Amino acid sequence: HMILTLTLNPSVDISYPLTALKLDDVNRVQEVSKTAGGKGLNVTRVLAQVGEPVLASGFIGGELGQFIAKKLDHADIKHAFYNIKGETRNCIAILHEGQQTEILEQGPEIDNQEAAGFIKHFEQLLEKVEAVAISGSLPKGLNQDYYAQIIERCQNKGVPVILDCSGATLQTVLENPYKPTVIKPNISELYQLLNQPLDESLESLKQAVSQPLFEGIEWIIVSLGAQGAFAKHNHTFYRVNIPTISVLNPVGSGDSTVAGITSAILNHENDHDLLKKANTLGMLNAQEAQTGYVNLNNYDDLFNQIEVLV
Amino acid sequence: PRSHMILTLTLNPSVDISYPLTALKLDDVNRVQEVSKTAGGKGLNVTRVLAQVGEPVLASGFIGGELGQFIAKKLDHADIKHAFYNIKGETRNCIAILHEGQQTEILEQGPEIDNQEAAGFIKHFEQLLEKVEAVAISGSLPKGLNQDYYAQIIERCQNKGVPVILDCSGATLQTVLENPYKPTVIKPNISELYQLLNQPLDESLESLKQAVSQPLFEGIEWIIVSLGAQGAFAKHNHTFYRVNIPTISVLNPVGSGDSTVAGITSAILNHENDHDLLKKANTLGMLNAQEAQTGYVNLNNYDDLFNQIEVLEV
Ligand SMILES: Nc1ncnc2c1ncn2[C@@H]1O[C@H](COP(=O)(O)OP(=O)(O)O)[C@@H](O)[C@H]1O
Repeated sequence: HMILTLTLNPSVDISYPLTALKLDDVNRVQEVSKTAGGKGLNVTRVLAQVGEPVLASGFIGGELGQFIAKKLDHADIKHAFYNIKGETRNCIAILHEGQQTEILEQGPEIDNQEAAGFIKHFEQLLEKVEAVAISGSLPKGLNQDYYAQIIERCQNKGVPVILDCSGATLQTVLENPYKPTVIKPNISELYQLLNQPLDESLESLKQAVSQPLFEGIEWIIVSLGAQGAFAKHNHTFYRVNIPTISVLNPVGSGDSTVAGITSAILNHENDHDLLKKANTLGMLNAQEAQTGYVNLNNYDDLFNQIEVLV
Repeated sequence: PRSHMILTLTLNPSVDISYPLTALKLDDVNRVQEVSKTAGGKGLNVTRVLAQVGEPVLASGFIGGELGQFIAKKLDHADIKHAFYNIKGETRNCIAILHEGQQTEILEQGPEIDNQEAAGFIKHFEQLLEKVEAVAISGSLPKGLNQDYYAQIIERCQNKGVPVILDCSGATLQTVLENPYKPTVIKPNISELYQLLNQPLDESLESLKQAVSQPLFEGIEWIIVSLGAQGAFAKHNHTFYRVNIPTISVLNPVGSGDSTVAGITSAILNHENDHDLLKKANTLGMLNAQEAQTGYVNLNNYDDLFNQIEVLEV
């Protein structure tokens, strides 16, 4: 009874809230938040906050790999990373006057031995857990079919997969025969996959998620950010209506949403409860300055204002 | 060998991350492939230049955490000897975004040094003093240190007859200047020189002479004032020098202060005469400004620049 989170390209994420960003000048900051991040470790930390059994895996290397291990050790978060010869990356987010300016490093190249070695390691971890949450970019050096390989292994074992990626990486999965249990493209990402103009009408959205691309995927949950979410569970369509709140920092909120989904999947919660938990954790995060952080003293209050109807 | 060696001090080093972007897209995601992460801090630039010119050098200061380990690893790879005092706090990052001709920097305040660490480094420093003949001190004090910390360090050097080359600015500099234990060399540039005095920038020889001889700068053997492209103006004891310099093509002048410090410290260590010291200092500053890298020097061009510089007693 446990969740496996997979972060093949984890990151030491650094957040810089500035009063104003001065280009071509010096910007001074005091205390700064440096977290075990990349999408998958944001998921991990939120699942740990809620209290569910979670084990983090993926690739780490170098001094920044030790920094991530350390941050997890301090919160009592279990991990079984595969150690690589390369170096774990940084990513930066500059928060300034309403703007959110991010710089994402490519990350380390994984070699043939590490890539094959990790698959074997993953097979052992799969034995254990009852759900896998896969987040983010495939790191450089892995073959394009790497996630399809992982999901095939999950399917062979009957372990549901929540898949949080986008663009080419998700496209590759959707075209392969081994399907994740849940996918989560926002409206912008959804129509990008279709090579089609973005349209927020209801009939255009049902048409969008029923398109051949998403065949055999049980849950398709479409992030509409502050406007809420639109979701399909098998043949049933939902509109998730959410309240207005005061957003401090929205980064990592898609990941907080993944934490909620995966928690509901593990515990076999009903359609309404899954969708509410998901959007609730996504909201809590956007209200915290820290990314991948949730104030559970406010969970009940928000959850109660969410309406799931379409 | 078993004391002919320079000690550099970097009390607040950084792991500097450099992001060269095509453009920086604000309020959007920017992907970078070629990130460069280096062991940074003014004192480490000094150390690196000294290593290039081939002077015996040891680096010290404070380091901590995984980022402190990164710094030591970088210096090990470069074969630069170091004896940092280890702290519990974590060494900071600094960010440089290079985009569309711009250099946008984010500078972290960094760790706080506790009382035990502050006292520990001082004891450590007293031991290092036994095997060096010059100390180059660069940069501001980290958080948590008494404002008197550089004066404490300079007192220890004075007690051993070890000359100090001091490269800091503003209130950090002024605190040293107001204390009785003096550095051997300071190098405020012409704008800093008059701000320190609370005067307007008067670039006349008579004003320079007067400014440099104010009681704020009493007891300091060498005051070397950079005038940017025009060269330098200096006082040694009671003698004044003008250093005139060739016009050259500038790539990147960042780190040129650090290079001239390396030059000054090398010259002090070797007891070079006044002309040779000022020419070495300014040449290294010039060689760095010719380079895209920061704190980097092409010694193949050294002889050619050096021979052009004129030093005039004025
Ligand atoms: N500004 C906001 N106001 C209210 N809720 C938000 C806001 N931003 C995110 N959320 C919550 O988080 C969920 C995921 O948001 P999303 O924009 O996909 O995350 P990200 O910003 O990481 O892409 C949303 O469904 C919503 O419930």
